[PDB]
Amino acid sequence: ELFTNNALNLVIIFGSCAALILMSFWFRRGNRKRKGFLFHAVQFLIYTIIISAVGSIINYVIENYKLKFITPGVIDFICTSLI
Amino acid sequence: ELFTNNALNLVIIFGSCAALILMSFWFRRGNRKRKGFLFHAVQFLIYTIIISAVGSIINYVIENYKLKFITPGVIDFICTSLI
Repeated sequence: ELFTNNALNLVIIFGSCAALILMSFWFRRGNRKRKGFLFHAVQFLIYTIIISAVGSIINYVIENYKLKFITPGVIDFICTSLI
Repeated sequence: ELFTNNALNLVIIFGSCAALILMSFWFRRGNRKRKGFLFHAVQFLIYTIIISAVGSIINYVIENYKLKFITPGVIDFICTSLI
């Protein structure tokens, strides 16, 4: 079910929530009102963890549900191409 | 049947219809009356998705129907050579 898949998804949904919290902290910037380069770099690479995460999430969700929508290896290809 | 193969072909026939819609939008150009380079580039690479798509389609259709017309690996070779 949802709770069983979330028990399988323990190592990814918590990381997605923590990265959304980090993005919300970056909305108030977490510090003085300043913008730079490594600011934008750490603003970038907290997205790639959640996109690899939701790739693993949809791998678990197609193992849970049906396979009417076949070929997921190109889906992990496209999820990394989005990054 | 046709509906069962189309249920197997859900991730490709919708992409073919959407790319034909994008080509029809490019017929009216989707914007002001102008032609360029990236116009012609995106006019190109919406064809390679439907040709790889119909390669997957004929893979499913030879899994559905007979194999009186043997050797399909060279058929995916020729479908990419057309691109």
